[PDB]
Amino acid sequence: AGIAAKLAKDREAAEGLGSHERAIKYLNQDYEALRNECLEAGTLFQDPSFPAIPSALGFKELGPYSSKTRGMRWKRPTEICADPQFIIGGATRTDICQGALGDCWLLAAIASLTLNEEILARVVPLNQSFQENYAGIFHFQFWQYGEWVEVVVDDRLPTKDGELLFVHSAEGSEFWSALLEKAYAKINGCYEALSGGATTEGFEDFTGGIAEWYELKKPPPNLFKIIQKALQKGSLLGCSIDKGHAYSVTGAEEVESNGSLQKLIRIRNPWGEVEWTGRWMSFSDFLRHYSRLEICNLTPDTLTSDTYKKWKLTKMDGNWRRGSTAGGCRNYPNTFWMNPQYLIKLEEEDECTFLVGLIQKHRRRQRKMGEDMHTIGFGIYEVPEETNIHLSKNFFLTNRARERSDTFINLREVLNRFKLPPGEYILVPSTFEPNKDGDFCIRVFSEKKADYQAVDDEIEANLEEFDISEDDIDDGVRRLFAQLAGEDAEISAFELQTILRRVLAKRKSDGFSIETCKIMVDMLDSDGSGKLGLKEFYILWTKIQKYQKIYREIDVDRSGTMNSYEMRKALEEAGFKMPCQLHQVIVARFADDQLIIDFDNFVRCLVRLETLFKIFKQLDPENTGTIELDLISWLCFSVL
Amino acid sequence: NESEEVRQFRRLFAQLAGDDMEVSATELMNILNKVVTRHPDLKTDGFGIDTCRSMVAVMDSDTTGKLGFEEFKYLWNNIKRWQAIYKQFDTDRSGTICSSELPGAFEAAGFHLNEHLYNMIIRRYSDESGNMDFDNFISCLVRLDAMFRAFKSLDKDGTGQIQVNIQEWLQLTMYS
Repeated sequence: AGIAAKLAKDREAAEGLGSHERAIKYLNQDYEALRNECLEAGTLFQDPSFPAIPSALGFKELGPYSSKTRGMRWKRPTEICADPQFIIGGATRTDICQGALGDCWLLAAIASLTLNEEILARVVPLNQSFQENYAGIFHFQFWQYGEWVEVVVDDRLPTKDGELLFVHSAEGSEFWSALLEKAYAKINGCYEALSGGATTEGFEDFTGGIAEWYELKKPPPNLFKIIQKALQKGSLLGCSIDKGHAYSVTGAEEVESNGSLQKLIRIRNPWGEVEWTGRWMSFSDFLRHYSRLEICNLTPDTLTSDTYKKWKLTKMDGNWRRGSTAGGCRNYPNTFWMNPQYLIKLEEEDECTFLVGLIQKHRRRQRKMGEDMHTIGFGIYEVPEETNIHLSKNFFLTNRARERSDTFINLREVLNRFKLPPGEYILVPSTFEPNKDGDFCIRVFSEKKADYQAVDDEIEANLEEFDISEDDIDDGVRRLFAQLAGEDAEISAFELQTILRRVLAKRKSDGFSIETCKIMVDMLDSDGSGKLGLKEFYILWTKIQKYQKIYREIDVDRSGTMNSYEMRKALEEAGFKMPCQLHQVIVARFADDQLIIDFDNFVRCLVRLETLFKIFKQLDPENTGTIELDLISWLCFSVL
Repeated sequence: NESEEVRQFRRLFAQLAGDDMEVSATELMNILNKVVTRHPDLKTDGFGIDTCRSMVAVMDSDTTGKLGFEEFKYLWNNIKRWQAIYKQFDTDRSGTICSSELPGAFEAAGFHLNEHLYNMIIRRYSDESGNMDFDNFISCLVRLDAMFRAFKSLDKDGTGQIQVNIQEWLQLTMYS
């Protein structure tokens, strides 16, 4: 684990890793590998990760012991069919269905895929079969919070009386279905977790596009001049009703009878048959259908065609660490400007409009789809006349908004539809209340080219570099030096500790821990001794002097405790500027469980930072931006 | 299939973070100071709130100041791999270690042990006279071990040489 990891995945994700081409390998499992390492063994795969035990099924509900799952037959296609196919051609209908236990949002979600064979090429790696290289293992690619993960699973499916309890085909033979579903259950950690999930969700997972949805009950004015644009783009549209059948909106042209202009809706059914009383639809459908969902798509989906208008796109990542980057909500102006900040600059306009969504990454907590979600939301602000500057409390205490997301939901992903005058707009993703530990991704589907960046600082440290040469002592201080040490008349970490502590009686607080001293020293001991003379000790004393002015200039009490949110400010006073990530490491490595940084740590930090800096600065005498090191040398700096 | 001591600890977790299964440095500290501040044949006042803090940041890949229960195990285990060495080299029961036996416990923890590096250790965790208590001894290895890994991670191929940009640096270095 450790930063090292979250940090080496960056160089890797920056290369390819995650994109379709190079999608991640869930639980570090290799298809080719395992497959190959299963044929040569003469065996059939056996997912040690997602065994065919009860726990894969569920916990409480489809949970063990429970009857819902009691007495079960994990049989593979072969063991129950004859010449099972993985996927054969592209029918005009689906034939798909759920067993007892199965849910039902899979039926719609899967269906669509079926009837757009290239969308299905993204999820199911059409290149598997029960005859050519069969080892009882298949794989699939799923999109997750911004990047593609690859899941390997064995074909043991849960039956009971030769009947498949979850997702399957009416007419046997094909199984890509039941498997892509076993897969998805795995990545989500179990079957029972699919129990709920939004058609709108699992579908983004299956494609990577963005799912916007509407209540036909009370729809928008431009409800129409959109679907057209929708299909027009390549997006997919569905529609359900309080009957319990999921349809598809395959298109709709406003055919004009030159006297009436009777626009129509070309609804379609995945399962084939169609029948009714009305017309296509008399658009009297709004009075007939209850729900509508259009899923605009990530442009590399249709790797060809040149049919359908292709969206534009840019996505970024961000986090909210409690007591530091977790403001969230205009309402809390005491933190809000502390959230992450990103720049979106619209060039030319329509003939701009953009889709913006804030989906929120998984969190240990959550065990079922839909459950345990945070209340995210987001505001966007108008740029007066300007990046390298993380917007301050002032900027928001000022400008009131300029269209803020239409509410904070208690759900994964949040999108809104915008259209704006080709200016630079800023947006502040965040949670409802403040202090909410969690991560996220912000995507953006536009119409024409968009430059998505981030409003934040850069590592910037420039302290006062004094060059007093064993002088500039004012003597009053000089005099008051040697008499503190003794013989050699130098100081030591521990000497410095008592010496220093013995220097207080103004205001919790209790001088500094040795560790601090230990590093106070470390930031100055050049000769490699382990002690300090007048010059450095001077710098220290004075540096301290400065430091201390700030803790106090802010701990406007007698607490000897300052709110973590202060620290950002603070660091600025001490001449340190850093992007969101560090402050987190700074509060994570330095605050309290209550989110208070005592004075000692406050300085243990300021000091240490300066040291590590200098060491870095010093070692990069040319300013290339990188400081190469071998193990040994690394291990030395490493230990503090 | 985990030992009984882990089970009781496991139980101690859910009772804190619940399903979130996480502990904070502080939390980790007592959770640790009550299992080692037990059996007398080993002396110490307990892990200081800084030692735990590195234990936590060193195992933290999401920068939240929390220790996952699985990541906990890893550490705890290593802690035990060393709650030995030390206990074996501190016979004085004074709760420290021989200045010239220090180089003895660190080879009993399997390390390259270089001159320069040594000092570093000595100047950072030992007492005025040159002695290291249980706390700092163990606290050292976590952190040490961490860097041996952080380096192994940053170096995918094997050019026995990692390379970092400043942010990468301040991170590795600052979160420990």
